[PDB]
Amino acid sequence: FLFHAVQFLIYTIIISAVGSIINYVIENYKLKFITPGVIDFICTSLIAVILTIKLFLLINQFEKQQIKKGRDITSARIMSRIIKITIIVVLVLLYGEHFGMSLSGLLTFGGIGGLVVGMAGKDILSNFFSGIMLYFDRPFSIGDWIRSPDRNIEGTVAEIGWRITKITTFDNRPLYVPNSLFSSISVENPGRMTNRRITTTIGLRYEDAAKVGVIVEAVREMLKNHPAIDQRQTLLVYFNQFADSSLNIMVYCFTKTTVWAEWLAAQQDVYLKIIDIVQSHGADFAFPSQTLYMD
Amino acid sequence: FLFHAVQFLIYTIIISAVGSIINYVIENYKLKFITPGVIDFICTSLIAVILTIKLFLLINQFEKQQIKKGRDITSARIMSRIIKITIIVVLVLLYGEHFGMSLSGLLTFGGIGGLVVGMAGKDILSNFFSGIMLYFDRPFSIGDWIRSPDRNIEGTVAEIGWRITKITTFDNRPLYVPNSLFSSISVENPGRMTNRRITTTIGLRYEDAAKVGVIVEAVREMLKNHPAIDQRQTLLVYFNQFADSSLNIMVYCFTKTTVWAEWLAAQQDVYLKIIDIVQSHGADFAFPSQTLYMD
Amino acid sequence: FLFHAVQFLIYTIIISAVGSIINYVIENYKLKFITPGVIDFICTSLIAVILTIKLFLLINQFEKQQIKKGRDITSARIMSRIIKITIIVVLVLLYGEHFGMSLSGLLTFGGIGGLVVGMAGKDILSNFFSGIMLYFDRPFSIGDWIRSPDRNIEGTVAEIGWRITKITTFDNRPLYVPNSLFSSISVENPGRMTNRRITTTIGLRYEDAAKVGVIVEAVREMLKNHPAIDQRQTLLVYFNQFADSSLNIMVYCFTKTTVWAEWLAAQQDVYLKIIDIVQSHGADFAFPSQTLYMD
Amino acid sequence: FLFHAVQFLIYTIIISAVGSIINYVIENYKLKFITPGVIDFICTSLIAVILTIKLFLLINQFEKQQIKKGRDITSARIMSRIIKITIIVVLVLLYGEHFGMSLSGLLTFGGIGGLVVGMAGKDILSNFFSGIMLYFDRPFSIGDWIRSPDRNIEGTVAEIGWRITKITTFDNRPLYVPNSLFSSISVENPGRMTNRRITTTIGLRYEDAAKVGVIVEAVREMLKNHPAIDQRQTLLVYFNQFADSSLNIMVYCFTKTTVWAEWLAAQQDVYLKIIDIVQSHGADFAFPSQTLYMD
Amino acid sequence: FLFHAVQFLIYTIIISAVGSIINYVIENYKLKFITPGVIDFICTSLIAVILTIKLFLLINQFEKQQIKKGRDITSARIMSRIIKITIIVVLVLLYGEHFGMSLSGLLTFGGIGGLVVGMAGKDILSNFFSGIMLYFDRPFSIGDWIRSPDRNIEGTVAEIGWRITKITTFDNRPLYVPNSLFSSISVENPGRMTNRRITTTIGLRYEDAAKVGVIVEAVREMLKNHPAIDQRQTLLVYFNQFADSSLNIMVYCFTKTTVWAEWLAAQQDVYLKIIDIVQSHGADFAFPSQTLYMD
Amino acid sequence: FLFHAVQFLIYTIIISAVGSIINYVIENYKLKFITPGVIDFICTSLIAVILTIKLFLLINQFEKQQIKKGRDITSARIMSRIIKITIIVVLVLLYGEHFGMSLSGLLTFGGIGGLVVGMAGKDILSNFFSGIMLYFDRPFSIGDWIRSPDRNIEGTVAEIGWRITKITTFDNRPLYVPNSLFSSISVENPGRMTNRRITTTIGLRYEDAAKVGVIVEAVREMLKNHPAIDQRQTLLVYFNQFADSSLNIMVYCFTKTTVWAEWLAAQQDVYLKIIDIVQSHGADFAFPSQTLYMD
Repeated sequence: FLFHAVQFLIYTIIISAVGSIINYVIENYKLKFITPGVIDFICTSLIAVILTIKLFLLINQFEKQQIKKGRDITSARIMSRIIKITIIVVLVLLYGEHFGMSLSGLLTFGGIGGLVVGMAGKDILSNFFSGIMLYFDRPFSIGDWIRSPDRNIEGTVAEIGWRITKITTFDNRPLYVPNSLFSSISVENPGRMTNRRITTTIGLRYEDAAKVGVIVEAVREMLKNHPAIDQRQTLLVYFNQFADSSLNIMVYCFTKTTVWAEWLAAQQDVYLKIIDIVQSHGADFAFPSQTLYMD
Repeated sequence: FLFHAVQFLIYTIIISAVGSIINYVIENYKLKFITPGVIDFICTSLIAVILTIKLFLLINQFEKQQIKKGRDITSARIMSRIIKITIIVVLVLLYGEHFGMSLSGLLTFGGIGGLVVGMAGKDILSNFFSGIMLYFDRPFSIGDWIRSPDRNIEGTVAEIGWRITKITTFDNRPLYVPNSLFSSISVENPGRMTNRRITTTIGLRYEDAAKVGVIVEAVREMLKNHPAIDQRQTLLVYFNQFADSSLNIMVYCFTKTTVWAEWLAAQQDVYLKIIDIVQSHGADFAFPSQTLYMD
Repeated sequence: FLFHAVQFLIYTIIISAVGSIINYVIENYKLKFITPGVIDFICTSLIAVILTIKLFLLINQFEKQQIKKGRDITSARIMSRIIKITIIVVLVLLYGEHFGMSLSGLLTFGGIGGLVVGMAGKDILSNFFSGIMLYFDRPFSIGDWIRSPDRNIEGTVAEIGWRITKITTFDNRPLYVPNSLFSSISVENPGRMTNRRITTTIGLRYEDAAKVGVIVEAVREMLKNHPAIDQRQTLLVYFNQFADSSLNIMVYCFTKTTVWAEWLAAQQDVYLKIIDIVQSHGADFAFPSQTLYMD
Repeated sequence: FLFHAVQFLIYTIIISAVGSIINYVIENYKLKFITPGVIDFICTSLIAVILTIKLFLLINQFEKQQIKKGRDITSARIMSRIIKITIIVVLVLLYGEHFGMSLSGLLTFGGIGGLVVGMAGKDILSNFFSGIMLYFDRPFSIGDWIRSPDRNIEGTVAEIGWRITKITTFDNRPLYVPNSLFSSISVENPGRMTNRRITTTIGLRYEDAAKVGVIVEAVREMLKNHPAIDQRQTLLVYFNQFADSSLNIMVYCFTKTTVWAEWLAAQQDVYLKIIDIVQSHGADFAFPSQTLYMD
Repeated sequence: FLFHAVQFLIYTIIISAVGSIINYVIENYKLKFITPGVIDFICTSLIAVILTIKLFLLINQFEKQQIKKGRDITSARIMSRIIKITIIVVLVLLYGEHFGMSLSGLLTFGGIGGLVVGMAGKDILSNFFSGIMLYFDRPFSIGDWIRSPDRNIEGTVAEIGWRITKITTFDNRPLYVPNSLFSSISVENPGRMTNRRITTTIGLRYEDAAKVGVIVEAVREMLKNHPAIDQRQTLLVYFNQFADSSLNIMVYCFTKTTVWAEWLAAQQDVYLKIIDIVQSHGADFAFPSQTLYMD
Repeated sequence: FLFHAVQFLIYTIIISAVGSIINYVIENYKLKFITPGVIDFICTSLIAVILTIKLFLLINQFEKQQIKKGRDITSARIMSRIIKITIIVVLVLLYGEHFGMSLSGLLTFGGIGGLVVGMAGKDILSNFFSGIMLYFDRPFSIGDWIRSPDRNIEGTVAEIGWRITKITTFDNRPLYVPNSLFSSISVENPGRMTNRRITTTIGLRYEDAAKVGVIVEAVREMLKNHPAIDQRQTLLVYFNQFADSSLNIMVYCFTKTTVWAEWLAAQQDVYLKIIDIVQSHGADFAFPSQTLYMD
């Protein structure tokens, strides 16, 4: 805090004054060896006390219930024990040359301990870094409907957090996705689509081949006069498949709107018109067929 | 413990006094070389003895049966041997320059040994860190029904531990899930859902197409008058699929309640009404169909 | 052993006496340079000899046949050669500066050799650490029937070892599972279940819809009067599926007992009662159905 | 900026002058110890202040809204706190030998922290490096239709960014692909194709074998006279499969054009001609067949 | 060898004598600087020559054909070149500061070269370590039939080597399994089974339900009187499944023997008795069934 | 370039002359401390300027448009900024002992920065190294048709680059394969085949068994007289399978040619001859069969 910053500045000024006083004492009349070690140790202890006071104030800050009241008594005690152990270990590690006769040994111990700690914390660190990356550059926005072809994250984005992203699925169920997933998979955004697509297949019986041609023309004509079909996009109607029991004609077009209900209504209208056209020309749809040889 | 802390403080004061006495002896009349090494070794031995006493008290604390009585005699002996070997190795490593004439060699040995130990313990460390993370930020709570699309962890959360999470499945069988899984997979929380979804498909016979339209209207009308259907959510009834042997009409709506029994009752009532409506208009459902050509 | 510990203590006392004698000789009248190198080398050789004697005694301990008699002659010779080579390499690396005038090269070689050895031994180290963890915290116990949805480890736990767990499968075949698997997969414990679950589906013919409703009621009534059904658990009987050739009614309940035979008997009794109820109301079960159009 | 560069050059000149003045003071009449440390500390503080001013100017540059206005107030505060902590930690670590009595300990701490940070940031770093590689050497270009057999990235390339690539799918939906994927998967570019391929199978009835031969010839003749078929490419028409209920004849050719509509039209024309040829010779297509033995 | 060991001991004694002579020369009248470098270099060269002689003797030992005659001439030449290069590189790196004026550079080069070499040799090292593990603790023995649910290693163990295990499959084909696989997969040992299991399902037609009950009883009675059935193991006969076209009755029992032939004979006898019992009560087995609706 | 090399040689000569002059000044009458630092700094600055001039000439070489004109203005600016930043960072790190008062701190900073950079660049480095390996030893050649059983890389090799390999697929579509894939997957080369294989199965009706034998003989005779069948390769015709509705006879032979068209023609001729032989002996092919039991 600001008071903590002022205390740290005062401690730094006091440390500088102590160093200057030690230098002056050495220059004029040195006592003990140089007696700089005692002053340095006192300054380090004062800095550690100031840091501990600032940490306690942060713990006793407006958060308060975050560790004290929100968590269970035993759980809070365990968490406090862990954080105290960690902070005292850090304080021992960073400045211990006065009390370290080994110097290199505890240095190596701290180094390899931090190494294993980092290798273990890799996943949480990756989630945090991916959260920062999403903060800076993100492919979506709140309220956008997104999905991925690699995983199952379909839904509408509801909230973006520091660790996980909350998405409202299509059955009104919250889903929490780790942020790191957004750095290794392809993300698709149907919420920013420009048109909806109508694709279908018409299966005609094998003895209607002589009609197939004209039928296709008729269908195309309808797709060129429907007011709900975008004429500037792809529009293909062709016979392109010998199916097992039928001849298949593809239908591939786009609608002018992107909203769900009118898209479905246009699809239904197109399907009904297709049925009427097919039945009007004397052809008919094909059920699965078989040839049976009886004894 | 508090007594252990007091003993450690007394040992630190004694070490400081020994260092001051060594400095005074050097200043006045030095003996041997400086004779600081004997005092430092004695202080280190005293600190090690105090630490061993504290560790024994912790072992002989109220836990007692945790290592002594709970485990088997041979298993307890093996565990005690392992922990003794580890603690003596640590004590040798951290402070051994007095007895180390190699310095570099044993420090390198300790470093690479800690390296392999950390690489091996990676999984347990990850589980512990994920447990801490779940303690701080977790997507669920005790009593919530959760599931994931990546793994099989379906059930209701019963307990959250330091290493694993205990979940009661839907067949009354406990399931233990490692904590690390919660840092790499998507977690869905149906227990926080707002509505239940009713989705179904009506398959009508092919020669019923001329009626399909009006039937859809009727169905929609019913879904607009049912008192158990949420009118503020999605409500879609459209014909949108040419199936192999039928025309498919989708039904997609939501219920006002989230409880299991009333949701199932509403679904059954809706299905019965749909059957009545379909049969009332002269149409009928379609079985799988085939066309047979006999010789 | 205790004799080995006494020998080590005597060697440490002798080393301390040798160091004190070297210091006294230096103080009074130094010979050669300090002649501390010869004394230190002799002390190191004595310590190495004591360690080798202790290792030989451990090899020649009550185990004896573990390496000597149990293994084959050539295999035992190879194992002894390997362990001797490793022991001498360790003795070289831990204390060699009296012979090392290269120091840096040999320490680098030892470090990177231990590094590759650690990466190679990773798997065995992980198994041992997981065994220790299972010793401290384990989700199961001897005699418990366990299974996992990720791997195939179904069976009853028979023994827990330092490296692997032995499980008796349901066809009376032992199965050995590495311990590390228990630190990365979800473990389910059906042996601690509280109730057994009865779930089934009744498929009625399509023209039986007018009866379906009342039939459901009847079934529910039976499930409310069966003395072998737990009335405090979930009990659902509803029509909730339009199948391909039938209407599906779900049945979902729990039994009071957990033993296999009575659970199966109760399931059979419930199934027979369901059949009787269904046939009594004039309905019938539905075979797979089809509609055939002949030429 | 240019002003920042001029300030840095002035600071470097001032540091050189301070070093020269310290050397001259030492040569003529040294004060304190050498009093070079104060000048070096002042120069370092000035350099740090200049760097902080340049960073603030960059933050307050034309971007402005990038961190200040574009992001949320709490999010912007968190980001500013994070970047401030990081930059002050960097300034502490790069030059701290004046204030570091331990030197080695903080060196090890910074090294291990940077190590874990790098292992965490691996993914973002890989994406950035793959973006650079795509900038230099890339297999596609803007507007090209691409696809991969390993993942689902089918679509037309729309934009290439520093981190992700934006591709317009065939249903007018944007898709964002991480750049790293382009360094480990095979990328196919149909947008640079030279011809379109027509492949199909003709299934004739089993008692039509006596005709099969001549039919093949006829088909080949047609494929040698169609003006839309590339005669310089592969052209194969052969009977090469005993199917379950038919004899299969392969058709394999290429079209002269690459555009979608004319390719589909040519395929339809070829299929109609094939049907006419097959029916003209007295043969017929084969439905799935079966032999039934009645009781 | 023993002669090599004697030569090494003589070389060590000579090196100690050379060091003592150098110390005496320095004490009495030093020549050149100390002239210890020439003596140390000569001792190192002698040690290297002795090691090379021992290595050549090992190469020219009773193995002989292992490298010389067994391998091809070009292959043997390549192998000898590789081993000589490695030997000379080791001799350079282990002790080279007399000729190394860089010291740090060559040690860094050796360290990172060993690092890459170890990372590459990881797999072979893992196989060797798993071989040692199997030597000490192994779940099977020679002649045991083993299998795994994770991989395909089914067969009878024939030989255990330092690197791989040779297993005779059930079609008399040798199979070589790397040892490392035995440290990460579950190993099942059917060769140590105690009983063989008989499991089957009886499918009765739907209109035999009124008989099902008594039929089950009859079957159970037979299973309680068969002399080849273990009465102390599990024995379950119940109706527990509504199949698509039948009612399913489970049969689950164990045989007293474990050998293949009598187990198969008992299974056949039980099946024949089951058929006789089923046909005696008027019921019959059910073929797949269907309901056909003709136009 | 050659001019750059001459400039570098001149700079090296100037640096040697400066060192000699500094040594001579120290020997005769030293100024300042030794005043060798200024000369070394000037030489380093001159070397850096020469290197920068050479780099600018390489940028302004015949490539020119590679960075300047080919890329977009903003993209080129970003790339130039990145490369300049990297160059200045390298120049700072390689020689900074004059300006480094910390020496070790920025040393570890650069070390761990290079560590993360290498871990990120791993993939591109692997692709480059695999390209070099393919340059030296490669299993294919330009124009060869290759495929793999692990991935989908089927096609004919068209170009081999430093990073990716361009392969023309069988539908005239280019495909770019990363080079690293060629170091971990099996590569098959059908372009170097020696013969084409004809394999098929003849399914005869069940009541044709009395003929099967002689039929096989007939078929074999034909395969021994066909001029397009390689008689020196495998030639097997045997009845070896009880199919569901037929008896299966295998046919397995090789053709003398490897070209596509003649291989297909020979296969068609063999199939027609097989049909004629089968129908000549009174047997017939078998459709899928079934037995129906009517009520």
